[PDB]
Order: sequence, then structure tokens, then C-alpha cells
Amino acid sequence: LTDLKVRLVRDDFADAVAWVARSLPSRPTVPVLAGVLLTGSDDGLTISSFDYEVSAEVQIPAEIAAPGTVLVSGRLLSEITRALPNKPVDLSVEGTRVSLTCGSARFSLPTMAVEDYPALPELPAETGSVPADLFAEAIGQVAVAAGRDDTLPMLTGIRVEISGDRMVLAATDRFRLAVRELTWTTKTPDVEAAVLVPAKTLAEAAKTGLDGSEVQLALGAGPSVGQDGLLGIRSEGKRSTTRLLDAEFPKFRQLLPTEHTAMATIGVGELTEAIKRVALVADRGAQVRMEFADDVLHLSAGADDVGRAEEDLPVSFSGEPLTIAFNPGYLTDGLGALHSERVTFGFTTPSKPAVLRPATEADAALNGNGPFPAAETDYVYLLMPVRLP
Amino acid sequence: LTDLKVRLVRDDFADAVAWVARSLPSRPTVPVLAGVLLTGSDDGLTISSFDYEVSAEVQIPAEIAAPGTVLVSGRLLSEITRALPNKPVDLSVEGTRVSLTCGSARFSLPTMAVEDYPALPELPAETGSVPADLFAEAIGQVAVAAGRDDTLPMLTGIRVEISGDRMVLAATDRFRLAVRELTWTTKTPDVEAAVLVPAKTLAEAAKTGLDGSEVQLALGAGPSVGQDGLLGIRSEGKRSTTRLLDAEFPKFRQLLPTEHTAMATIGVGELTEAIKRVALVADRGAQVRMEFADDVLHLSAGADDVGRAEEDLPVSFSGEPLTIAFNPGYLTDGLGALHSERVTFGFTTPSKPAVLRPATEADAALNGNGPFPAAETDYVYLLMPVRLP
Amino acid sequence: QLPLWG
Amino acid sequence: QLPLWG
Repeated sequence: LTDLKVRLVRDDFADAVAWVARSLPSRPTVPVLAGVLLTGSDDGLTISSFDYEVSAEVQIPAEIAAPGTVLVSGRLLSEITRALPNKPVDLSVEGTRVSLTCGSARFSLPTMAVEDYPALPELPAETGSVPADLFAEAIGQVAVAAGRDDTLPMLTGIRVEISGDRMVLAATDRFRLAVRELTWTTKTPDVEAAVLVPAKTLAEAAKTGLDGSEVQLALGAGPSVGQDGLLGIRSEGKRSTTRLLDAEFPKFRQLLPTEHTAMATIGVGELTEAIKRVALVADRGAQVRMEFADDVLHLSAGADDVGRAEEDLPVSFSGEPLTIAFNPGYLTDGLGALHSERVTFGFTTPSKPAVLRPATEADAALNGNGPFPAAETDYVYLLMPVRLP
Repeated sequence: LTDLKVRLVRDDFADAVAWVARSLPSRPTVPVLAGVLLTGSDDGLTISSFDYEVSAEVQIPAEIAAPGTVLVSGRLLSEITRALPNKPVDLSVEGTRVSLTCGSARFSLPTMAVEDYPALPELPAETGSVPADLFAEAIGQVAVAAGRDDTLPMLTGIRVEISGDRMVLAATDRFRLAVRELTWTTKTPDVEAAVLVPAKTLAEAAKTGLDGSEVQLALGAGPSVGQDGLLGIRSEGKRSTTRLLDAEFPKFRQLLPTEHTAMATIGVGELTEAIKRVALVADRGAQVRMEFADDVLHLSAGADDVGRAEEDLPVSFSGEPLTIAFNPGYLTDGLGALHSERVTFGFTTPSKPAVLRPATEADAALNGNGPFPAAETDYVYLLMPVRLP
Repeated sequence: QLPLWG
Repeated sequence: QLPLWG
């Protein structure tokens, strides 16, 4: 009785279809999941995608001549929209087909079985609100440490803990642990809950989603916080959902040291470039050797068959001399996540984790024999070392 | 008695190693082939690579403290030189190792068996000079039509024909033929020779190399032109050689038509965009349909299972109405190679090749039913059509 | 697709 | 390479 007929602005439509299309699966077992769902009503068009794990949904302005719903090939609609002239887009469902007209270009796509398309998840009640930029940054700083398919499912997620107006994100792959603390505005004080979100999904939402200054997180309210089974994110007209992981995250906090036998502060850029240079000669056996003494950091690496490199840097070092080895890529990953002009290392033993955190003025006012209490920091990148021969 | 000891400017060195490293093989059966050859003498350093097929050799300024020759890992030297700080580079052969120093960075690479390293081919006698830009352009315009390694050897090469001060480049893959004629300066009189160069190698040399204003081609002189077995290219302080193909090129000229039953002139950009839009629904990017009538071009494509697209464009058409189909990718390759603001199509039958060439004012001076003599042009892109149902 | 020759 | 736990 009713078939969707709508006029749209090219930029609105192509951008919306672009963001929604990123959450699409490739050749899914359920064909309808490859489609984008278009629902036109009143004065808006809703564009949706879903693959049982992640959902994406955005609403845009629309001139509705006739409301309705239709399911069309996701990637195909994405390509078409991205390749349309900057002119009004006229979309009209004609029986089993969908006419799309823009300027002189005219397309006729076949409709998909919208009857068999699953219902999109309804977001849980809003739990609180986080600044977009800060939220995305925190996700980025922690995601570097999340594991992949090569490991167990518990290591593939980012742990999100909320305690009042303070949340901490955590991730680890058994060799590096990243923890970021940030403050947010909760809707129910003393909210105390923790969930595990697929790291890949959450990081994606950070890079592409999160528009505007404010981002609402939907995890439930009161006792059911986290009991719903999925994480919702709302910002502007966009809204997405992510299925949570049932696996239990490790008790990461008991890997963090309480005191350091040695402390080293140095510039991130300098250290990173030196590590990148020296690591060129470390091969499959990737070990960059760091030797701390006086106020000199002596980097070295390599094997005679490939080569052997080294480079010295000035370092604000305090404590006992130390020789410790690390994986170059892990090390540069942490340094890249610090987002600070200067990094401070906290060491205990060459066979125990090392704390990488942003440097603070206090670190400067630090000249003694040790030990040194672990400072309170918003971000920590704990890296496990490499055994030395 | 003498071990190479030299000081170099980073930029000159890194750039030279970078260009030479492109001709390096990956995992060669002969290990020494993976090395770069450094020979320092007088006030210069020569950097060379070779793989029995292509040779690269470049000379740069250098402060020689001790001349000599050394063979070091190519890719490793390339990476190091990329990562060096913008400071003077000190290179010193010491025993079985090569010290490389730049600022605070110090590398020690193992030397390779320079004794078992093959001798670089000597360029044949200089044959002529060609403007660098024009030569690279002609190569690019022809290489698009060259066949890939999957097909027969003869199709994987660019035929280079020289007849006095006029040379012709040709390449085909059995579905598209590209021919470019250009003027050059022969250093030998009334030369008449034809060779076959590996298309990939020549196209690569064009994109990355061919520095300066003029390029000297070295195929020999007198009667030995083209019989030396390799093509030499000298420009500035760079020289490279390429082993020629023994296969005989097809008689591509008897594929070209003498007259056209229909002619069509249109803007390259306009047609390209329309083709790229319509081709999104072709089942495998396999077939786009072109319908010429009056002064209108009706593009179309697609199926009922993927979608159906069409778009109308204004076209300067003369002759018998025509409906002919092409491969969208092949068509856009030709249009992209024309390097003209406006294209002219020469048609005979929907089952016979189509001529794509730059447009000319003479083309706008046609208003008869035809046929039309095949005009002479510098570049031609002959494209074979797709059968229609 | 037709061939130029063959 | 050593692990954080295991």
C-alpha cells in the first residue's frame, strides 16, 4: 500500500550510507545482513546496518513523498552514493526494484528480503555521557594492547569499568597492558559495573563515529548496568550497538608495580626515532637492548649475520644501573600511545614489567638511590621485557 | 691494501640507494644479487644493483678517504639510509664488516661476497636522445595496454621501433592495442631497428627514473642497433640496462582500420565519470553498453540480480547510428592514457575494434554520412568490443 | 569480450 | 620474550 519515495541531499545520504556501510559484513551466511535498511517516515530517513554483533543506525533529513522501508545491497549503495553528482537524490521503490536518480544518472537496484531482516537492537538506558574526543583518544591509547585472534577471547576485548564519574579502560595481550582513566558524567552516582567490549569494534567506533562534543553511553541503569548484554553509543543523529564479551578479563591490576628500583625520563620523539633506527637490524628475533647508566641510554640490537647497531641518547635517569631488553614494536606502540612530549620509565628488574607513563614535573624532582613510589597517572603502558642471553 | 672509507651527504646517498634498491630482487637464488655494490674512487661513490635482467647504477659526490668496493645487503642499506638523521654519513669498510655512522647512530653490517658478484652489463653504443618527460609519457600511454606475465611472452613487452628521428612504441594484450609515435634525436643516420622491452621494467624506469631534461637510449650503432641484447638508458648520473625479449611482436599495424563508419567526439572527463558510475552494476566489471544516436550517447549496464544503470550524455556524433559494448576498465584505461581534454572515437562495426584518439579541430569539420578516413595521430588506443546478446 | 586476433 | 602472567 505504501512504498518509499524520498528526495535526499547527496552529501547527507552518501555520508550516512558511508558510516553505516563500515559496519557491514562481507559475504555473510545470512544474505539480508549484507543489505542496508532504509526507512523513510515523516521528514526523515533512517539508514541501518546490523550483523548480529554490531549495529549502526543514523537518521538524516528527508523530503518524504511516501513513507516505507526497503533493503538494498549495502556495498553497492555505498559505491553508488559515493559516485553520485552533487545534486538531489531521488529514491523511489517500484515494486521489486529501487530507482535511484541523481542528475543524469539513473540506477535500478533489486530489493532484498526485508521480511527476513532482523530487528535492530534497542539501546539500553543511558548510563552516562563522555566527551567524544577524550573517549576516542582513551580507546586508541588502550586498543594498542588488545590481543587478536591469535589468543584467547578474553584478551580480544577492552575492559570498561565505571565507578561514579570515573571510568577506566584496560586491555592486554599477555605482553603489554594499557590502562587509561578518565572522568565522565554519569546519570546515576555510585554506578559500579564493568563490561568487556570487542576491542576491534570499539576502536572502529572511535575512529569513524563519535560526532560532536558529547557521547552518551547506554549500558543500563542501577542494578541492571551491564546485564543487558550489549553496549550502546549515541551521539548526534548516529547510534550504534556492540555485543559484549562474556569472557572474564584478567585481574590486570596485580601486574602493576608499587615501587620502582629505577626511573628514566626522556623525550618520546628522540627515543622513538632511535628505537626505529636501531631496530632495523633486529630481525625475527626482535630485541632492542636498553642500557641505563649515569644519564646515558645505550641502545643496541642485531646479530652478526644481519648486522649490529647501537645509538646513545641523553636520559634523566635515577636509581641503579639497568640493562633490559624489549620488543621494538611493542615499545614504539606504547610510546605512540603516551600522547605526551616526554616519557618516564619505571623499572624494577630486567625480567619484570616496565611502566611507561607520561612524564610529570614531579619526575624531575626525583634524585635519589631508590626505591621510587609508583606515581598516580591517568595512562599507563606496562610492557613485559625480553629475556637476555 | 685499500678498504672503502667515504663521507657522504645523507640526501644524495639515501636517494641513490633508494633508486638502486627498486631494481633489487627479493629472495634471489644467488644471494649476492640481493646486495648493493658500493665503489668509491676519486671524488665519487657509485651505487649499483643487478639481477641478471635489469641493472641500476648511479654516481654521487663523495669525500673519499680511501677508495674501494664493498657489497652490502640492499634492502637493509635502503632502510638504514631512509632512517638516518639529516647529518653526514660516514661509511668505513673494516675487515669483514662495514661501519655506517650518522650523528649518534652507528651500524655495523656484514660484508657480502663481492668476489662472486656478477659484472654489470656495459651499455651498448649510444643511439639517440629523447626528452625525458615525453619519453616517460609515451611509455605510460602504451604500457596500459601491455599484457601481464600470465599471457604469452610477446604480449608482456613494449615494442620500441626507431626509424630515423621518429620512434613508435606499441603494446597489446590481445584486447587493447596502444601505439604512440614521437620525435627523438638519433646519433646515427637513417637508423631502422625494432626491439622488444619488458613492459614492466620500462614502465618502472619511466615512473621512478628518467631524471633531467634529456635521456640517452643505448641500443648500438650502425648495423648492430638492437642486436646487442639489451637496452641502455642514461640520464644525468644515472644509467640502467634491461635485457630484451626474444619473442616477436605481433604485426599490430594490420589491426588498425583505414576508415570509420561512425565518429564520436566527447569530453574525456565527462565520459570517464559516467562510465565509472554506470559500471558499478556490471556483473564483474565486464560489459558497458554504448548507444550512439543523433547527438546523444546512452550508456547502460547491469543485470536484474545486481542492478541496472544508465546515463545519457551529449556527444558530437556523425555517421551511422551504433550500439557497441566495451569493458569498463579497458575503456577507462584508454581514456586515461589519451592525456587530452577531448576524445574522438572511430567506429566500424559493433564486432570490430574501436579507435580512441585525442580530438582535433578537423574532427569538428565532419558532417557527412561517411565513411571517414582514419586520421593520422600521435597516439591511438584501439579497443576490441564485447559481444552483445 | 572479443579478441583483436586469434 | 617473557609474558606478564603464565
